[PDB]
Amino acid sequence: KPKFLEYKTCVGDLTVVIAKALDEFKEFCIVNAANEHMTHGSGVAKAIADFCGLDFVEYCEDYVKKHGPQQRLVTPSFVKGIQCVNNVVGPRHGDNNLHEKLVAAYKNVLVDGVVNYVVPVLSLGIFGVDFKMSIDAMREAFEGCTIRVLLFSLSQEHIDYFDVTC
Repeated sequence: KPKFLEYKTCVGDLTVVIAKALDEFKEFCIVNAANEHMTHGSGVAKAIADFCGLDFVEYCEDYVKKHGPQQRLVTPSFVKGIQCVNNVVGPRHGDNNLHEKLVAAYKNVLVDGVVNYVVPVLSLGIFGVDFKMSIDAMREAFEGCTIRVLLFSLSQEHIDYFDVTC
């Protein structure tokens, strides 16, 4: 574990992010910005499902079959060095108290025993959410945690905002 919370950033395709995490963390959890049926049909979820492959997709599929929709689901990754995938569902369309719900979503990123995380900016498609709200909520959620977090995005704007709020 690190002595204090440590952040890294990466602006790039998931392949770049994962190469960086493999090199710099060695082992880590990847966070997926999931939906409650864990179907991975667009956005970063599609990228993660593409990267991790059919055993990952089928694990998610089978779990939701047995247990119904989920708001958080930690699965095998089927990729060397990726300790697990933590599939986190943020707030819903029409939800109130978005900052609160975003904070909860980022707190749901933590996985027992895991120290290193690769984390996307959650919930940008949700009515009422913007990346500044989301990154602020992330910082609130992780404050005091002795973990390493690689924040990633395709958008430099996002990481710039992270950088200025350090």
